[PDB]
Amino acid sequence: QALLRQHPPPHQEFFSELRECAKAKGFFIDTRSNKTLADSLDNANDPHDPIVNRLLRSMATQAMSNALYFS
RNA sequence: UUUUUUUUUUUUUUUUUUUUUUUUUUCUCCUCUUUUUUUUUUUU
Repeated sequence: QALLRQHPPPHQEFFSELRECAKAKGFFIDTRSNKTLADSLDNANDPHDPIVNRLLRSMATQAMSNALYFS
């Protein structure tokens, strides 16, 4: 008896096009664990432009799952 | 030195009654365009 709030893990297909655009300028990423997701993200810092990180994490933010309650 | 007579304003009053807003038409009718639909997160 309580009410908790989950974010069940994602699946590859919202990452697929992400990788596509990731596979266009340089960066290699992989999708196996939120640890290595966040690590292989936060390093990639394109030198001569600022938008890249925002934009990439924003397509990343178009990927994932939902947060809903359950007993 | 000029007398006498020729009516006038219809009579009547001491009759019963048990309903009810309105009211009566007008036909079938091509909604144009990046999408699957995004989604955690924190500050109200």
